[PDB]
Amino acid sequence: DQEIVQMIGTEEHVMAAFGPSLEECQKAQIFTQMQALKYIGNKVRRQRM
Amino acid sequence: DDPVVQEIDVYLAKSLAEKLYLFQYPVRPASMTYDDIPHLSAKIKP
Amino acid sequence: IINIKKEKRETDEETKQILRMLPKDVSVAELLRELSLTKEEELLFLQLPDTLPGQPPTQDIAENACTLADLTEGQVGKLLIRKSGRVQLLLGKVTLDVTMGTACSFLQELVSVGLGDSRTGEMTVLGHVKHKLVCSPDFESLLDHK
Amino acid sequence: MLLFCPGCGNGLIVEEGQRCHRFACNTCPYVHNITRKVTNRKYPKLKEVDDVLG
Ligand SMILES: [Zn+2]
Repeated sequence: DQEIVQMIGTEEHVMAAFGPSLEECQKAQIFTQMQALKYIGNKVRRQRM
Repeated sequence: DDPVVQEIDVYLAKSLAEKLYLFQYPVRPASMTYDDIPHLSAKIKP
Repeated sequence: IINIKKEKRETDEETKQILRMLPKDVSVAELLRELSLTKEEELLFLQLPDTLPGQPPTQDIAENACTLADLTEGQVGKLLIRKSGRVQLLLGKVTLDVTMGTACSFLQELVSVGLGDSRTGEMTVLGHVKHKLVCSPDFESLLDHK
Repeated sequence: MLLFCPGCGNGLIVEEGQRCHRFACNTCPYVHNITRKVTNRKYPKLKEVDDVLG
């Protein structure tokens, strides 16, 4: 998450605005690439079989 | 604007041309280093 | 509490969130304080252009790219510091200019990974990298020359 | 403020241990006990005293 915040910006208002997104991400158990890819695939619908 | 001072020479070395790697930690500030952290192993591929 | 493992602030230049109680430099003043103010050696990381103003010496060619892997050892160029802050690199007939790169604040360790044996090798931490330089061709002079 | 673990870089939350309140990460056993007071002011913009028009 530190790398993500550094990529977004280091300004105080930037971190204050991006805080809720980090909190919502930490609410779920998504912490690795595999978990995030599985969560995304769960939100994927087949192009009609 | 003439080169008044600091006429530094530039040399070239080929001893570690194939053995020099650059490791940068994007999440570790330069203040804290891994000098005191005991390392155990390093896996690598040529 | 341990003093070398405190929490780090988001700003890498201002990680000192809790205490026990930077102006943008220039290459000329950088080298001046590196040599006049102190005598300790420093490890730098400069970015050279894709093609150097030379020819691969007996490298079996074509006007291809000429990098440091083709040049030999010895003196290859001089570093000139002119007035008003000009920092040039005379690499022969042409002269490039050296500017300060992106001011990195994260840890950069220059190490030597030497595979002496096909089964066991040695990793040698040579030092730490703090400043980054950028060398660029002085295109204005190359254009007004011919 | 927003704090991150030096170990893995994930966000640190504030919890209560067995002795004192501490910052902790949800993906590593890294913790950090609080010794002195820690504050994070924001200084919100004051409702400027509007003036009468006309
Ligand atoms: Zn952590």
